[PDB]
Amino acid sequence: MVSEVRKKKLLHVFTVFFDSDKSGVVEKQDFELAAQNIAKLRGWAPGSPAYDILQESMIAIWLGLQKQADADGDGKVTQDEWLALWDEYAKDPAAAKDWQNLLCKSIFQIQDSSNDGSVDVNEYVTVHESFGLNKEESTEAFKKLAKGKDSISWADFQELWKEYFSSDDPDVPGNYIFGRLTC
Ligand SMILES: [Ca+2]
Ligand SMILES: [Ca+2]
Ligand SMILES: [Ca+2]
Repeated sequence: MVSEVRKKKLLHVFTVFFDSDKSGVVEKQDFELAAQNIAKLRGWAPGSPAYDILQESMIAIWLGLQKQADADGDGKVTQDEWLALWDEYAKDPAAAKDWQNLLCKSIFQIQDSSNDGSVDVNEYVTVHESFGLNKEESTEAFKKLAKGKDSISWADFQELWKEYFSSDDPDVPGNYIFGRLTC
């Protein structure tokens, strides 16, 4: 129902971008930590105005994730619960659209700290470094996304997002939106 190419991409997002604390299970505290880690690299003090926008944005991703995938209502999203959602969307892709669109927008919002509506290499790399990825490797992943440009527009980002979550092609540029892939 889900190709190994897409499984690899789904579990990379789960293990790197959702499970910040590496417990193996996704919980609200992972997204509080994610906001803390990004704010620390940006030099945004906790309780600062900029910090609370970032934390709110991160809590909004968590609640959308919890509503979609926490099937047993324990307040946690297992790796099996994440893959189980995507088996559901494989039968009814049309139902994925509202949530995917909100998640796409949230992820772009967290990266675009200048609010100019494009993601530059320092915006992209800084967020990747906060999630524990290699700087040089994220710099290379950015170069594969930006097609020669200094910035990724919102419009380019929505296309790259669709490829990352939908394409069974192991080598489309959208496969780089969450940096160099983990196996
Ligand atoms: Ca966790
Ligand atoms: Ca659960
Ligand atoms: Ca920007």
